[PDB]
Amino acid sequence: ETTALVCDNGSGLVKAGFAGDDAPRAVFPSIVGRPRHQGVMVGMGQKDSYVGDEAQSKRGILTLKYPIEHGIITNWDDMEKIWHHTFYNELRVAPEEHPTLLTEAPLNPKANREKMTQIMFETFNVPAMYVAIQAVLSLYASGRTTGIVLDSGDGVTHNVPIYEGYALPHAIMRLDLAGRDLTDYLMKILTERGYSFVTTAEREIVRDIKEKLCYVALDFENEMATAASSSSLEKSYELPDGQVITIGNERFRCPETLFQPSFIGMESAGIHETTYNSIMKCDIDIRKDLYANNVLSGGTTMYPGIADRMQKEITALAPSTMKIKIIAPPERKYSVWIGGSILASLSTFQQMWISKQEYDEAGPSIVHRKCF
Amino acid sequence: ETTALVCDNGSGLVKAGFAGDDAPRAVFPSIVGRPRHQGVMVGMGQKDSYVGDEAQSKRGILTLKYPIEHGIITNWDDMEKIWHHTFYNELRVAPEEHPTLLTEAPLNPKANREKMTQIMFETFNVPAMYVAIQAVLSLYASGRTTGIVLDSGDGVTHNVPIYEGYALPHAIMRLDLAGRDLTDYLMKILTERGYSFVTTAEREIVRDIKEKLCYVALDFENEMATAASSSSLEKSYELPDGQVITIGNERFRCPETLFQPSFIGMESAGIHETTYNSIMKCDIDIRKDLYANNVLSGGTTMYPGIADRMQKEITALAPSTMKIKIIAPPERKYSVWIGGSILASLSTFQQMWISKQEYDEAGPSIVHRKCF
Amino acid sequence: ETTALVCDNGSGLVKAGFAGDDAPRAVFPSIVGRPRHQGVMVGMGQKDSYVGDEAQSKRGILTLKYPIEHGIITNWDDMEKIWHHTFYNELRVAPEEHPTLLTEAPLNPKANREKMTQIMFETFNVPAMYVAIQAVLSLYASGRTTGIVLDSGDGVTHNVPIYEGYALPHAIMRLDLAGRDLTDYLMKILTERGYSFVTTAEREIVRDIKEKLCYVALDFENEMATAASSSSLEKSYELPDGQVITIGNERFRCPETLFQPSFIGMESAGIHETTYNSIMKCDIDIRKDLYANNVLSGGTTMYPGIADRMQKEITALAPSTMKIKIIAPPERKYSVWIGGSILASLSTFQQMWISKQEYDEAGPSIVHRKCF
Ligand SMILES: Nc1ncnc2c1ncn2[C@@H]1O[C@H](COP(=O)(O)OP(=O)(O)O)[C@@H](O)[C@H]1O
Ligand SMILES: Nc1ncnc2c1ncn2[C@@H]1O[C@H](COP(=O)(O)OP(=O)(O)O)[C@@H](O)[C@H]1O
Ligand SMILES: Nc1ncnc2c1ncn2[C@@H]1O[C@H](COP(=O)(O)OP(=O)(O)O)[C@@H](O)[C@H]1O
Ligand SMILES: [Mg+2]
Ligand SMILES: [Mg+2]
Ligand SMILES: [Mg+2]
Repeated sequence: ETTALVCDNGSGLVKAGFAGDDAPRAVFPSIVGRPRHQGVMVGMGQKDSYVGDEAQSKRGILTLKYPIEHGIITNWDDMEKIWHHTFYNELRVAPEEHPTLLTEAPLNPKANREKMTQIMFETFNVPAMYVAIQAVLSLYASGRTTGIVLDSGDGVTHNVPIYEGYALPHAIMRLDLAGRDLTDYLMKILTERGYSFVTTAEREIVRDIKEKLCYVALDFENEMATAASSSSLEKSYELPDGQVITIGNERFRCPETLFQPSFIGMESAGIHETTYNSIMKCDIDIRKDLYANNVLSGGTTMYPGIADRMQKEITALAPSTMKIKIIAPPERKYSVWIGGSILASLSTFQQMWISKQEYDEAGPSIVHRKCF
Repeated sequence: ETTALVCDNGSGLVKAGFAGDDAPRAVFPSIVGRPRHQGVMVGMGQKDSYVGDEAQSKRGILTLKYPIEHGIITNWDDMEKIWHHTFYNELRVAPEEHPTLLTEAPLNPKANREKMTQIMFETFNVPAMYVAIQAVLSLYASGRTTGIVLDSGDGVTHNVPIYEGYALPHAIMRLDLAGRDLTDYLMKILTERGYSFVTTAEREIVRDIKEKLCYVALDFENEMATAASSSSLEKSYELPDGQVITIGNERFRCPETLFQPSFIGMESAGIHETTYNSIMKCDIDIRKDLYANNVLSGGTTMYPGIADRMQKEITALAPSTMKIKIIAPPERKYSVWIGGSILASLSTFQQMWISKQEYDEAGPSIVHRKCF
Repeated sequence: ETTALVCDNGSGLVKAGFAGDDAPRAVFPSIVGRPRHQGVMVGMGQKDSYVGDEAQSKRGILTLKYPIEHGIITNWDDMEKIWHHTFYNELRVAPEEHPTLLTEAPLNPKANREKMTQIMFETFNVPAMYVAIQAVLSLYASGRTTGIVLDSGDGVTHNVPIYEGYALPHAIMRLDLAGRDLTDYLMKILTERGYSFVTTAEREIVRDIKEKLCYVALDFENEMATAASSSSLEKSYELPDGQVITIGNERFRCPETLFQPSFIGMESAGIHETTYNSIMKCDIDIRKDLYANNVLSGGTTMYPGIADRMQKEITALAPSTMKIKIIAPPERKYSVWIGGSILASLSTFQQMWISKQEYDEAGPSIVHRKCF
């Protein structure tokens, strides 16, 4: 088919569309909800479960459950239902007349890819498919060849150093600190002021609060000293019922745990330290082009002032002679999808799909020896 | 053809050009590298190998390999690739419409010259060719007729005593100490300060450090005593990644192993003793002109103060009545190519080529009987 | 004193004892852990740090840090604490009334030895001391005089060719691939099955499973083909919490990085190839005894079937006429300590110590001129 489906499936969001476009047409949260109450009324549609915005609208009754956890798929029936919703009820295109493109984080269990390709070749009967790393697709979107990518989505944060068309597999780091931990920490620290949120429906509200009211502080101690005279930092948010919530230092305390994982109990290095270490694991004469090309991807990298603090933190480690620049495109959120769409439409790539006949003979193990 | 090709082919560098000029136009390292990594990106030219500066600029990915070792050519396909790069992509001239001149170190395996002739007559279809010793060409460059030449390049160091128009083949010495062992010894003793270099790419960095930061000391014990108060000898170098490396007595410890091969494990004599022994092997009535005419050639002899120490070392052995003079032209590096260009353009030499029809009947054995 | 301490200090383990014995009485891991948590309870022992087994038993709380990295001591205070624990709280012997013997890998920074002497002479006030290479001590333990020793410990692997009482310093090779890289690679490849270990307390568990469940395969591709029908290779291990972990081809995949360093990205040759190159670096008339005397030392050389593969690989390189034998004593781990104890008790060696009055005049620089 001339147009191929590219369906990026992250840990928190589902973004799908067609190859060759610029922005996806189908974007929605990747949750599945089920009723947990009596259901006295008769004659109303007794749907077993709701997926996507249909569940986000009635979360008040349901019990939302994310099928993807830290990139790992736990419940596969929910994943099949979500894929069905993307293919039929959201994109209105049959899957057996188009090839599909998939994304999956590096350093992941091998059974995940085999089960993904088995599902897509059995329950959907697609003609071809291909799985690609998020970081290489994000680099494809930026129209570059050398540099490192810090992809920070909802479940995993990882780095992939890429030189002029070549990848270094030994320098690929991966830490399991992501947006879900940020939301959990915000929920935990919001009880100091008195506001308590427990259920998944309230977890969605806390995530919404984090999305549009939190910023990264360039300096932490100075900002804390400024917030000590709590006059110019407190904002307000509106609850669905009508109550007003005010927060102070939690605007910058919550996003700082990326740079200081010790706050949430993890013993590890911050994102700046991880990317510096990933730089240092490469050769010596290719470190300059990595320093000069720092690409920010993912949805968690949209906090205001993140780049201005990352530059200072990395400069504090790198030698003074080198110059440091981080790339902050205005379209961080859909960079992986844009790169996948660009790769799918390329005329060179169309000979590296996985045809149905090849899987019929090589079996599900074809992904490991044909995709990476 | 009025203008003949002269492509001097040393063990470390390739310098090619046109007969009749003063300096070669094509000079570049003689290395061939190959990728060793994944190659995940598509659409970028997947070249199998890179030759010359194209590989020197990307050494960070490849694994560089010198095809010529101690003057002995081990891999012939790499040599064919090197010659192809010299002729087509760097000199922009056809090889089948020009005659070529080649150089090789004396006391060499007989297979090398016949293989070179066969390759040049089969894969390139040259009309004529000729092979000559480096030392005699270096003598030609200086415009002299009597004297000895110490050629010290990258793989071999040798001597050729020459009286008026005649050569003494029994007095030709050859020791296998050259620049490569110098870089290896510098790498070995550079670990004392903590800096460790292992791979080939770092070997090039160490070679660059040696080329512009090492000098020959007139006295060794006095210089070591001076460096004991390590204040006035330390310098600094800038690594590609930005780190600063400082070295002390390693500036003069490394170049001395030419005068003292016992440091690097070999139980032989130094270059001064080698040239003195080569002088003494000739007749008695021709020694004075040899003492008065000492010609220094090659790239290894570019260390500052080498002539001042060689003069003292040779004088300490020779009888006090005789006078010692060593010539150190500002253009040691390209003396062999200059002499080759001078000889090629000479009208007398135009009868000592090797015609293609001569090779068609004599076979590859014509070189041994028509070149030396 | 009649009895002298021989306190061997490797990069992963500390083994100390008394001269004249057969096995050391003091063996413990060389780690220093510090608390990282609140410490709400009052009245309990608030020790700043724990050393040795006292920290190995409470790793669940602490953050262990190795003071020695690749033979180089980075943090000197931790080394002082470890030596204090070794002398007082584990051996119960005052250090000022006994002489001590130390070991250190070759081709090491010069500051290391002099700082070690300075520590031992200022902050312990020992009467005399001496440092020695591990390989020569391992040869001493075996009761031989000619042969090469491949010492493979935790941080460094090195070779020392030894003829009849003489050492060839130009043939000493050293690669930085050792057990720590083995553990890191095992951690990296253990995540394919789903199990992920990140913390140092989990690094200890990974080292433990590596120690007693991994073996070296004689043939790699045949073993992979056998493991394809994964029935007869899988084993089971018990993590402390209670779960079960089972692995397949990881039993032999990780050991093999000694022979194929390209798996971990390093551009070097295998240990067999480094040993062969070190053999070929010597003279021609001494290679026979080196071939006929191969001594294995270190703790990394205890993988089952290592000798059966090393002998095959070495025979595949050496000429067929020569016979190859490899010594695999049942006491590889403590061979260095045994050799040190043997040498310390020797009567001839008694005149080669470093007296305190000599250090008071010559200074810390006496080690370089009186030890090697
Ligand atoms: N404007 C924003 N400000 C702060 N955080 C955001 C914003 N938009 C999204 N996020 C965070 O990004 C996460 C979603 O990342 P996502 O784009 O789904 O990555 P992926 O598609 O790779 O899973 C959410 O958990 C949310 O907390
Ligand atoms: N300026 C310099 N100072 C010191 N050594 C040099 C310098 N330039 C070149 N060399 C040494 O000379 C070697 C190259 O010699 P080269 O001119 O290629 O001889 P040939 O052409 O006969 O091979 C290099 O290995 C390098 O170590
Ligand atoms: N039984 C065993 N099997 C496999 N590996 C082992 C075994 N015992 C120890 N090791 C390895 O040896 C290393 C320790 O070496 P060690 O004896 O400390 O050398 P050194 O004392 O010279 O530092 C550890 O990293 C461990 O992985
Ligand atoms: Mg993403
Ligand atoms: Mg030369
Ligand atoms: Mg050891």
